[PDB]
Amino acid sequence: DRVSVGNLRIARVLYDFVNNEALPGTDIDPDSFWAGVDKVVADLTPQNQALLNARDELQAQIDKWHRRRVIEPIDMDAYRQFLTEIGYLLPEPDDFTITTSGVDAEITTTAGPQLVVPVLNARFALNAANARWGSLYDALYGTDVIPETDGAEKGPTYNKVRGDKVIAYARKFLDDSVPLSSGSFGDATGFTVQDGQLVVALPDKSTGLANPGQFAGYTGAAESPTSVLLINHGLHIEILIDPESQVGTTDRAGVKDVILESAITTIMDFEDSVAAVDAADKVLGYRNWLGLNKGDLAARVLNRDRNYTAPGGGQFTLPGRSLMFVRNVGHLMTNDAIVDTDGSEVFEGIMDALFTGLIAIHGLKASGPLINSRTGSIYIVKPKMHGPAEVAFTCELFSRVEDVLGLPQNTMKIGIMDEERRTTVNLKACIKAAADRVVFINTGFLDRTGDEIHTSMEAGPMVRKGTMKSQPWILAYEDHNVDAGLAAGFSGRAQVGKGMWTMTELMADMVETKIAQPRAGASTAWVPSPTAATLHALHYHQVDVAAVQQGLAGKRRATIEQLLTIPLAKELAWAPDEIREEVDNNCQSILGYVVRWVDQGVGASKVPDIHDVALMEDRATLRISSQLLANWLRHGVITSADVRASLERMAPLVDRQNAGDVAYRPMAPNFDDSIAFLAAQELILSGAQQPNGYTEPILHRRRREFKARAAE
Ligand SMILES: O=C(O)/C(O)=C/C(=O)c1cccc(O)c1Br
Ligand SMILES: [Mg+2]
Ligand SMILES: [Mg+2]
Ligand SMILES: [Mg+2]
Ligand SMILES: [Mg+2]
Repeated sequence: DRVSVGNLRIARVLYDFVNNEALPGTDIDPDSFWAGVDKVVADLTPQNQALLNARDELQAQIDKWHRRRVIEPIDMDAYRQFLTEIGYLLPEPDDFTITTSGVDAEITTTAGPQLVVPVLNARFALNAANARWGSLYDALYGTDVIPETDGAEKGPTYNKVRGDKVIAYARKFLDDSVPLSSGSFGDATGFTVQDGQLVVALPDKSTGLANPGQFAGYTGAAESPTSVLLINHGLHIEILIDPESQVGTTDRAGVKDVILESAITTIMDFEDSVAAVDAADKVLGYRNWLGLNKGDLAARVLNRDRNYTAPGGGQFTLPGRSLMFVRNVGHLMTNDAIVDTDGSEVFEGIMDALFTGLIAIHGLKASGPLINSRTGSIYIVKPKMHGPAEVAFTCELFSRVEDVLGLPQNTMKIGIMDEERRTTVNLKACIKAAADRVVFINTGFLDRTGDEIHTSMEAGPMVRKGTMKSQPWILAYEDHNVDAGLAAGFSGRAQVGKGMWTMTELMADMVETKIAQPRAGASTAWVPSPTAATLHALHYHQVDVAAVQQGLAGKRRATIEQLLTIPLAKELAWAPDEIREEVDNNCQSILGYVVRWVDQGVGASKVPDIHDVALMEDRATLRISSQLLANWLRHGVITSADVRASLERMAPLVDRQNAGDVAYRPMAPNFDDSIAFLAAQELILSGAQQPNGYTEPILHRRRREFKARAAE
């Protein structure tokens, strides 16, 4: 079952995959590759373990500090000086500008949605890569952005009252984004190109654009184009003109659809949205990443570039696919896909850098044309780092991998998640540690909330999970991230990103509220579906992010004291029914997510909460819920009987929600026989003892336990 290379014992399925699938076409010699793996693992594992031990030592000191605190209001001056003494809060370096070069325009310049998808799901990954262009009509008709009120309800058949509202919404979008010199797109009867500029026919007169430079191109004949291509805030809009179509036949100008450039970049996720606990799982993911980079992943295939005629009459093309990042796992976990001679598992983050890096070489070379970075970069998101020494380690790991792969130094770029408190409070130093590799920072606010709870676990009971979004610490955290990014010269060089919209069915709400993120100067933010990407694209047409960033330059809007404000609840805060609701809600969301993780290896699941809101769950939202209940149990807000009773009460409700689903095995009534139930319980009752409250140690162990049982 294993292959010996030096000190390593490689699972045969991984050895075969790399030799037969990943290496051919890279001109890397297999024996040299595997010797490189052995040397990188041997050389870098000590520092990897040392960093993990440092996390544990720091947390132990903070725990003890809070237990020895007498004064009720935390003396913030004493707290801050303590974090400085133990090396948690480090000195801020002098101002600098990042030097990362060779980065694609989608990252340096284009503000727009960033889509995250589990790499183990080939169909979702394909749809994500293809989500660079998406139908606004479909996004509006298929979601609640257009209310299902007055005869506008969806049904088995196309509803023209609803379709007309879709059309009107899109016409107002055009008026607001590419305004006519006079009149409205709602009254357009036709489009032509005359002397290289767009002419819109109105019933009374004709008109051009208020800014004719927004006219980017067209398809078909200039006198009766089959489509018109507009650009606004660097994002493209395509009006499809087809009077013979069913929609276009009813349209006053024969418009069939409005196509939005949507998911500019996509993150193919190996981390919190997938369940991969052994070599077999990792190979499934690596193979999908390989198919994406070679261009031949198919279930349904990857799109080619798009051909246009320039306003002046020449030819040009536009990228048809989303520019792909890969999210590697972070520094914590090992995986038995490789073990050493003594049987120790190899760090999974090290493996991901080698193998996803190797596979990404295919995306730098011809498919027809090369799939991904035309400028020669490989884009890796590195999650869950704690402070600048951990960022420096990632950079050293990437350097060593580049040597093994024979790639130019600094080929492998890094998207830094700002999703751990020791990174937040040292963010300037963290960016500087990666100043020649960094291509984004992003506030992973869900992980950051989990780390907020775990770090101050001993200080007292935290506010309810739903209250966290309005706490001083998180508002400071979001502003601080933008400030540090802009201060490091990110405008025009690297993305400043914000976090995930999880309410998959509440697209009217997303359109209403997620505009806050580009208004806050973020040049990208996360969505979980191609449809959400198309709708979030609307916000970048309304908000001039480049303008917003220029206005924000130089501002210092968060103090260290605000960043360090612990989200403690006030005494007497909750009635029994409020406590009960928090416990039930958290138990339901935990059980709903964990049961499909452990029994079916699904790392991202839509789970209705106690208010029947469909939430896209992954490990970070699980980290919050389990840590909050662990915190409430730790400080006596709830008893161990309360937790067990809530889990038992919500488990059959999860069983019912899954009912069919044929691979689903119920948790109730024999709770002590359900590995999934016991994993959910363990995440709560052992939550305080998990490193930084991470969920992977328990999830991976319980999933492997489930697989072992299904094997015998
Ligand atoms: O805020 C973080 O810590 C972060 O990393 C976000 C996620 O990973 C996430 C959360 C929910 C659904 C989903 O698809 C994803 Br990708
Ligand atoms: Mg302890
Ligand atoms: Mg995260
Ligand atoms: Mg509260
Ligand atoms: Mg504008």
